[PDB]
Amino acid sequence: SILKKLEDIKPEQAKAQTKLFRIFEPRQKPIYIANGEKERRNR
Amino acid sequence: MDVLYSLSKTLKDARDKIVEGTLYSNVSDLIQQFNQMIITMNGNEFQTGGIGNLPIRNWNFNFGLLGTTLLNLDANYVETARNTIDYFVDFVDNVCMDEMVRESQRNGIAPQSDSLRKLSAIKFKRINFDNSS
Repeated sequence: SILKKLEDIKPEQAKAQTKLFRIFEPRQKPIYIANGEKERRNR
Repeated sequence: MDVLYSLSKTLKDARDKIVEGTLYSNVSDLIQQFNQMIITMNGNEFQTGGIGNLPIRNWNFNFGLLGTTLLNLDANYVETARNTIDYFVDFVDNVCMDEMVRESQRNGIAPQSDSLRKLSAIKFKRINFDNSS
């Protein structure tokens, strides 16, 4: 009964990080001059 | 005290390095610091003079923000920058001349004029350009 429950414990798995943990990513956005017109070149 | 020096150094940098033709990448830090200084100093009232024969003057800080878009600086950019700079430097010089004309027999390390007294608050400690002098 409980023998299987207490004998079926395997060592805690060591995760293999497939990619770096990301919160921030680049995004291309338009800009305007101080007067308020398009600059025709995005940043 | 140190806040005043930071303002002075920033004002000198803005007065000097902002010239026609220079690459905008060379003053990106300077323009960001200048914009931060304008934001911090805007919307406050300061008074000067009142003792001896110093002309009492009143300053109100309502100003815009310099653009961060032009690839190469142009003439109107310089004229607006100098328009802000003249008022800022007049305020700095008047604050200094008001500070020089008041003394305290005890606790001389502390501000004496109203301007430096106001600038001692933690809110105005956002402008600490450098202390190279």
